[PDB]
Amino acid sequence: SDLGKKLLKAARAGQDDEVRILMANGADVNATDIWDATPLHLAALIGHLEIVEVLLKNGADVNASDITGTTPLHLAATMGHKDIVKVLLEYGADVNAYDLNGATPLHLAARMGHAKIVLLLLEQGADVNAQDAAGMTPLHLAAANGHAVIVALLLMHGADVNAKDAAGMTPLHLAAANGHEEIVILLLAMGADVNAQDKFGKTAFDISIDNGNEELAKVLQDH
Amino acid sequence: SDLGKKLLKAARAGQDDEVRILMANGADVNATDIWDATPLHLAALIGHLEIVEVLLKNGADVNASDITGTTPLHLAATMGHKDIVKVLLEYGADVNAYDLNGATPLHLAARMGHAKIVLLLLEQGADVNAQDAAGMTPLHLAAANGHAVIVALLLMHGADVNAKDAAGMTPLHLAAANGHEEIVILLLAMGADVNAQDKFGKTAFDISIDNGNEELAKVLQDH
Amino acid sequence: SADPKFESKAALLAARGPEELLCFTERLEDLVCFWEEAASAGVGPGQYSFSYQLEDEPWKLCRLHQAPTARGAVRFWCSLPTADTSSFVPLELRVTAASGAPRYHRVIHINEVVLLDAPVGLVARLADESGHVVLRWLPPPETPMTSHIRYEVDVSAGQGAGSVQRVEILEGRTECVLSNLRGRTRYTFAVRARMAEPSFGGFWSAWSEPVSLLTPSDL
Amino acid sequence: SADPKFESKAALLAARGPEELLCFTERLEDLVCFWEEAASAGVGPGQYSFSYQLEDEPWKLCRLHQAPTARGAVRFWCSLPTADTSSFVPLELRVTAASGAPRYHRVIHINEVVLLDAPVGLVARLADESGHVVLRWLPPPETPMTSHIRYEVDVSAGQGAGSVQRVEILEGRTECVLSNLRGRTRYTFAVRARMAEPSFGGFWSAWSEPVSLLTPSDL
Repeated sequence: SDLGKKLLKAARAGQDDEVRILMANGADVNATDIWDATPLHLAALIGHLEIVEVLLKNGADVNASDITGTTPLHLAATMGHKDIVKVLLEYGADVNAYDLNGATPLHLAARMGHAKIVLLLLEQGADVNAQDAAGMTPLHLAAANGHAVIVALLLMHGADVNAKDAAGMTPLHLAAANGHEEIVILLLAMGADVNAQDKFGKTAFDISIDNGNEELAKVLQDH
Repeated sequence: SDLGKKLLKAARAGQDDEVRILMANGADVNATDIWDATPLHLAALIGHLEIVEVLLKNGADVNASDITGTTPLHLAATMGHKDIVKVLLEYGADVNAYDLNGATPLHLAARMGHAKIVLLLLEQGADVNAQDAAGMTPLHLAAANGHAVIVALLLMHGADVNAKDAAGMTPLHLAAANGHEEIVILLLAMGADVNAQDKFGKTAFDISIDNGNEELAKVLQDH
Repeated sequence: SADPKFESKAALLAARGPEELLCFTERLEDLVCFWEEAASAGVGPGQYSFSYQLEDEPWKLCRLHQAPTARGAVRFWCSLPTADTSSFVPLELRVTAASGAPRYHRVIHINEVVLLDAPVGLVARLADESGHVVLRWLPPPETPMTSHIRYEVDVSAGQGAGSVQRVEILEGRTECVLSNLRGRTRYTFAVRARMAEPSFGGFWSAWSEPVSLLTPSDL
Repeated sequence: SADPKFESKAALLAARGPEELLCFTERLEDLVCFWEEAASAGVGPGQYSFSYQLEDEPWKLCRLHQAPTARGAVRFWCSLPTADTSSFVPLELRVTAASGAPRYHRVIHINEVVLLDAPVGLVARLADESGHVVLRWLPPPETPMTSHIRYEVDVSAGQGAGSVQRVEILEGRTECVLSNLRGRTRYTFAVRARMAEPSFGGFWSAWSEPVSLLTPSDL
């Protein structure tokens, strides 16, 4: 079964023709490297829509997970390959699969700022309030990273505006810690709790004054 | 009745004490200049919360309109004086008053980018789909000006994502004409019509390719 | 007939506050108000009316000029007659469309809209004793009173990731010493000028010409 | 032990693609991969593992270095041994936390991640016949093959309102003539360099030192 190694190296090389030759020669479509990464992992990581379709049409495990908990949907969502994300979900990819950091594809897409993919994952039934190892929902990541569009997308799909992480910090805290005043207002418009403190005992107003963003602090102080 | 001229000049000078002296001396709180602008117009335009409260507590016409159709709420909403906007609405300011351009305070606040005031006006019952002389709703102005936060605020308060202006141009057209791809996605997530053309016969895709933003054109072409 | 010094300052403010009526004075005896808007049909300077009134004088009309901007929009502006510019009094400005529709309405104080030239002569050196960087510069050219100017220096590092640090400088201090810069790092420095409260007021000047420096090691 | 030339290029890419694993080569025989992240507790270079494999060699580990950035975050990086850097073949990169959790996973081609120095020697002049501005520059220093370099010049006007125009320059053209600039206007120009497709590929260089010019009247 030597061909399985050649398929993994061909898939990540994006070699369309060589993959089809190894496929037809009886190579294992679910071969794994030292990381338990399948050719579908490498095809999705490369961005080769043609090879992802070939591997999926030949029964590659869509929900294959390498020893880090990363699935092909995790990789396509991180890298921003909207076309490949659609085909993986087309083939029943677990939209709420989590890696060893507890992050779902909606976590990764939101952290990186792929607004189109955050929408597509939501449209395919992604858990909006999913929590990672830090207890952070995609809204936590989006609010900290300043992606106002993704923040609004998550909010209109039922995101908890007052979700607390392991530190007890809501998105209002994270938005105030990075000076995203525009997101502070968008969160407040959806019922963010100004009078909400973390385990450390500091509210969104307390973080802004500790960061020096008193401009944003007067915003929370009014309403 | 010479004092009415002195009150108008004191109000716009922000002279707290001189206003109180003229008030108590029987000056007309609704005096008008050559523009039919009342001292409440000039107080709101200055940003003097103290004088706006004094004039309102003494019966200044909250919905006074100068010969341009501009009311004090129009001026406070344009200039961004959130504190004065609250007090005017407190005193029953017509939230949907329109000037000679057909623009309501929600038009002006959205064009200028005052996210907090757009929220406050909405919270006080502003017509979200109000149309100006060009037939443009506040969402038109927000989508053209790239204010993603205000776009999301308007959208979650019942804004028509497919509202057409006099040219038959939806916010999707205006967002594509100024390269606000992030807003293009936010509008698409709320049911924007990619296959919608203006009176000139050009869709959101047709404007992007005419502007050269083929990056944004491939976004509408996928979905 | 194009004033490069005015059009430099004009585009500076325009990028800060778009779609706004922008007024400023350079020497406190002048006053220029301007705005920018997309080129629309045959709309020229005759399609707007610029009204201004101050103190007890009647409302006066100011002739508007127009010229396309480097980006393609049109810029309308009015240079008030020096006879009418008087500081420390309220000055009411109104721009009304030819139809009578509202366009702009503002109240300003000329002594609160000063826009200085940029500072000049920036120099950066490493102190001989400590690795501290010492910035020095000269007051903006032809500014009336340099004692009431306050500066702000920008510390940036590498392209696209600017404004690593902003340092407020006391009034009339033409010097700045930086003592927290990481070693073996190429920093770049510029400095703004503006009139100091409460006697006057205005807007930050354009940044000075920049000066780059490579900090020493062991820091 | 701090490399200013590398840290300049590193901060350049970092500002373009934050929270990403960023790899580039200067001379095609080297390869550096790096990322930046907030300083977190006692997490050092021993808390991540950098794995890389190419062709039929076994997966190899690269020792990670760390250093704080000018902004306060920490930057981890790995400089692959020149013996292992071979162009035109896929190179798989993996960063895994010490716990085994995923951090980064990328596949690159070294010949597709070239990051040149900036162009040097920019000069701008007005053509004698027409008011056109002629820009000229020199290829980036110590670049192997200047025939496969393509440039891009930026035309800006006034501070804060940059990138009035971007001009793509044909391969190996060290010249650019601008013929639509508005007259009596102070413009500023800079130029990038990058390797030309499809033989190579990479990222735009940092902008050259800029050059300003005041266009003539009657335009």
